[PDB]
Amino acid sequence: MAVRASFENNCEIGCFAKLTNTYCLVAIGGSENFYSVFEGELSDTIPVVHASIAGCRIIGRMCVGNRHGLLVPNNTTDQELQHIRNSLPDTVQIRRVEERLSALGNVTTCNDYVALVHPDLDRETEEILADVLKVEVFRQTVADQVLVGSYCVFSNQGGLVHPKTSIEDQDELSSLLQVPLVAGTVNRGSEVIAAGMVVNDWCAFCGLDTTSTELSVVESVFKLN
Amino acid sequence: SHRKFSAPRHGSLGFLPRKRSSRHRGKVKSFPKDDPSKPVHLTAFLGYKAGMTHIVREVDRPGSKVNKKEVVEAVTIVETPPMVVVGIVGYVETPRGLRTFKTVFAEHISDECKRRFYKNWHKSKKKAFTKYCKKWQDEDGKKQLEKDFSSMKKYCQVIRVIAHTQMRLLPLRQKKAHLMEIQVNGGTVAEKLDWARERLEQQVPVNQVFGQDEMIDVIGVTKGKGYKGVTSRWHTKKLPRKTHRGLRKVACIGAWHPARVAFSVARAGQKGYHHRTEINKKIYKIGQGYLIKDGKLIKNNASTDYDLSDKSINPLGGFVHYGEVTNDFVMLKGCVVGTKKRVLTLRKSLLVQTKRRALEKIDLKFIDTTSKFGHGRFQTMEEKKAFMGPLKKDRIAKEEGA
Amino acid sequence: SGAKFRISLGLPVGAVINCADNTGAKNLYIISVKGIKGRLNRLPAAGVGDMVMATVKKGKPELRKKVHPAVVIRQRKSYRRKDGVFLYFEDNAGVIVNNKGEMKGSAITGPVAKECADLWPRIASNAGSIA
RNA sequence: GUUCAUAGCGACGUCGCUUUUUGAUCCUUCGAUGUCGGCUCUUCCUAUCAUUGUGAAGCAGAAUUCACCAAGCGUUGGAUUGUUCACCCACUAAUAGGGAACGUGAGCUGGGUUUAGACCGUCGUGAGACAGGUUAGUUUUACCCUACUGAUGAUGUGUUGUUGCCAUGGUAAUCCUGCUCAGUACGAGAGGAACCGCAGGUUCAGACAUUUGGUGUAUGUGCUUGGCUGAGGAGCCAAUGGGGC
RNA sequence: GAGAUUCCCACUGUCCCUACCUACUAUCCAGCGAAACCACAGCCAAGGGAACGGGCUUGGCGGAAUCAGCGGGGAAAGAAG
Ligand SMILES: [Mg+2]
Ligand SMILES: [Mg+2]
Ligand SMILES: [Mg+2]
Ligand SMILES: [Mg+2]
Ligand SMILES: [Mg+2]
Ligand SMILES: [Mg+2]
Ligand SMILES: [Mg+2]
Ligand SMILES: [Mg+2]
Ligand SMILES: [Mg+2]
Ligand SMILES: [Mg+2]
Ligand SMILES: [Mg+2]
Ligand SMILES: [Mg+2]
Ligand SMILES: [Mg+2]
Ligand SMILES: [Mg+2]
Ligand SMILES: [Mg+2]
Ligand SMILES: [Mg+2]
Ligand SMILES: [Mg+2]
Ligand SMILES: [Mg+2]
Ligand SMILES: [Mg+2]
Ligand SMILES: [Mg+2]
Ligand SMILES: [Mg+2]
Ligand SMILES: [Mg+2]
Ligand SMILES: [Mg+2]
Ligand SMILES: [Mg+2]
Ligand SMILES: [Mg+2]
Ligand SMILES: [Mg+2]
Ligand SMILES: [Mg+2]
Repeated sequence: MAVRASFENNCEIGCFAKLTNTYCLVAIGGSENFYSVFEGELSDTIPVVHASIAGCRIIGRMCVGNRHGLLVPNNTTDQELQHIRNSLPDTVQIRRVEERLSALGNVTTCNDYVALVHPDLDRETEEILADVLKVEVFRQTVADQVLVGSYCVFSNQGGLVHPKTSIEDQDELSSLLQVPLVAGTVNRGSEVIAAGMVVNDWCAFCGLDTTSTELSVVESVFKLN
Repeated sequence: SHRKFSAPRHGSLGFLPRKRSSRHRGKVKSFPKDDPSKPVHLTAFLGYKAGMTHIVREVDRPGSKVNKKEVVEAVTIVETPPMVVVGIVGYVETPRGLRTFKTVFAEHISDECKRRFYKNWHKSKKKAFTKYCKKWQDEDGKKQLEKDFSSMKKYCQVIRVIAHTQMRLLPLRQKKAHLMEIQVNGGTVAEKLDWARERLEQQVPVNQVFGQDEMIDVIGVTKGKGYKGVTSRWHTKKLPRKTHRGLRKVACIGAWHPARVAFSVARAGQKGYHHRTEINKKIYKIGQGYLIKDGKLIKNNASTDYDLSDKSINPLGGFVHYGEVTNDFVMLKGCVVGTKKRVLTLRKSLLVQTKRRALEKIDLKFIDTTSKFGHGRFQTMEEKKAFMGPLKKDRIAKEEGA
Repeated sequence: SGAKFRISLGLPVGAVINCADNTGAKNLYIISVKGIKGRLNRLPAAGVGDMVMATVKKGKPELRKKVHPAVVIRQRKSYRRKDGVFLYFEDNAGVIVNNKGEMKGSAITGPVAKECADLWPRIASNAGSIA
């Protein structure tokens, strides 16, 4: 169910967490009020790891994962790689890709079965996705927007998308992922959906400024409570 | 009329006699306040500025951006061979201040220590303390010495020990040792006299005075810069290019009245070679020095718990303008006043260290030992020879070496 | 939390930097830096991650003769990053944001400094890469 | 001032202070005290803009206003103008007001005024005039005394050295942001704090060169132009030949 | 057009914000060797006074001989404004 949250008075909770059905990465600079909401509302089984990447807290935008695997970007230290490894369940395998577009959460989004990807991914990293996230990579992005990862959040039950998506791109998208995509917003008018929200299959965290009306659509599209 | 725009003053008036220091050593001027509840301990030490390098360590500062992260921090190496105690001074409190009550010197004063008493050691007859040391043997002199100790016990309030460094263990040209009064704190006057009297003629290593990851004060004389103008001495604004008689000057050195030049106006003169006291310098490491049990041990100087490389604190090709460091050393964090091989005074902190910057455990991961005589790129000799392989001079040597 | 450490600024008032977003602006002319108290004769200068007041000198005509808040995302001046890394970029670049910190545009061309990305999450989302 | 003289204001009157305005006077200076502004730099005042501690309100909170102790610290970057003033842009805790021969020209500058050249308008028959406009117009000397900045020394302790004490003088730190407290107290709501704690920054100060950058005639090592030593090799000259590191 | 003015590109140490290097000085020495100026001289606060004192009154105080600088004063010098 949509819990609102904030990391250090910032509503962009998509920047500071990564939820997958199996693990939950959460950023390091925070302080209980945020970590709790995760640990609390999370389904006990799914561990919650305090992580960073390259030292930074925006780990949700620097990291792409599903239940099978996490890809961390080239700037990831090995003190970090190790600590993500020594905290996740050893189903999930971690590969530190080496892609020019380090922002792996901005530039690719994946559920447990598909990934939209940004036109300019290296073929190398297309393979390291579909070999680690056991997924079907599909270089497709909406009209214009190439940062799929950030403008379109999707689970295995539904998905949101930038409010300014066409009914036709919606259409096609909802093919590839074979999930019902609704155009929407979060944090009271924000297009950058992914920046604002983190979704599982059983939980959703949105920012403290998400209007009730939005909170609803989230619940609905994600087929939650 | 008032100056049109406000601007803060250039330089501090708290260091006004901007003159060459009357001393080269750097005197303490304030010892830590003595409390008898503490155990008896020494409060200061003498070291020599060997050089600088940088280290890699992990930070344990919660709530910080660099929490659990690696940082690179510059450090200063201060070579600290053990001090030798040769005397005891007693002071008595008077309504005119502390005054020296009685001084007792040990027998067998070291030869390098005795050099301090002579302006021309080469022509001297080396007669200093020769008649004094005779009173440590006869009963008449020994009775007088015991009265001097008893008088110190019943009349003196603070006692100090005279300690000197050991020039023969340093790569310097100077053979004249540095004498220093180091205050003994932490006990009754009787206890600190008994403690000091046992240490006569003995060696006090630096690890008995200071400890790991504690913050001390460094006292010394800065690098001399000679006669300097106002732009370099007081960092005043340079005048425009169109100025006739010179632009590295202060344009107005005072109003018409008070009809004099004030002491607060920036003026040219000596820069550098000033006595300074910097507080809150953390001890990152106290090096262990060279040993010989079966072979020479150097690993205990630069190897960490994560490096495990048999290397000493000395850079590749040696410390520039200093020499080789073979004794105990203190790795202080940051910069320290003075040139290379400048004698420095290390003093216990006068403050109570309670902030989280203090009382923080320091655990080194890496110590840089690249050559500082250029853009060095190799930590050790063996790493360099492994990288480059055999060279032409190695071939012609091995040709002669069969 | 954690605040930004001090870095070398290298972009005084009057610097023209590139505009890295798709707002149609081509460059940003820095007229002042947010949070600068000042000093007599000292130019207010900005590094990466600093909010500045900027006007666009060339670009779309509806953005030109106005004052825009902007955030520096890349700089040509080297700066130390607390682990001995001295990093500099090929060009000085910034994006146009509002006072709340979110961008007027929607995409960023080129990398974004890690110092800027951590401090502005709305900028970090649109960043193609973080350097 | 919804009532209510005095929270905050104060008509009609009336008592003062100040010398950062302009007058009035003509005491000093006409065998000359260099005449505006800006720049630079120091110090002082308080009639306090901010910051510390407080009292009051028509002080719910937030914000604001009045007053007290208070000058420790700070009071900025620019467009136009010679400007002082002025006005606007922007940042800021605040962008307070003043003095020091309207501080400061053997400190600078010389944009202005205020010589001699010249143009215009008005005035004059004219020469010429104009707190009218415009353009071009030499900014001299310190080596003296003191002051100040540094540097040797000097008196006395027999000589000389080491280690010290402290009279006295100076003095230095400053302000802000974010997190948490906390969407909390308070409030119908809108909004919306604070103490402790943590992480950082600004201005200032004192250093320092491990790292990054600058310098570079180590005239170190390559490259290179013209010339010269018969050529090669090795070099040199071109007021540091030029250039890379 | 070595005429007066405004803007733009380029360019740069004009500036932020200063640093380093080179030559010649200055500096020290051997030799040589002026001039300007000069009532006497030369530490301040306040007072009064030709109303801004080096001298006078009252106080603060005052320690040989000097070197390199410096530009606050000598209402410094230069010229019967
Ligand atoms: Mg003022
Ligand atoms: Mg000139
Ligand atoms: Mg070096
Ligand atoms: Mg200025
Ligand atoms: Mg009434
Ligand atoms: Mg008269
Ligand atoms: Mg005159
Ligand atoms: Mg005069
Ligand atoms: Mg008052
Ligand atoms: Mg004047
Ligand atoms: Mg003058
Ligand atoms: Mg003049
Ligand atoms: Mg003129
Ligand atoms: Mg004329
Ligand atoms: Mg006529
Ligand atoms: Mg002319
Ligand atoms: Mg001379
Ligand atoms: Mg005192
Ligand atoms: Mg002061
Ligand atoms: Mg040639
Ligand atoms: Mg040849
Ligand atoms: Mg020739
Ligand atoms: Mg010639
Ligand atoms: Mg170079
Ligand atoms: Mg007087
Ligand atoms: Mg006359
Ligand atoms: Mg005449």
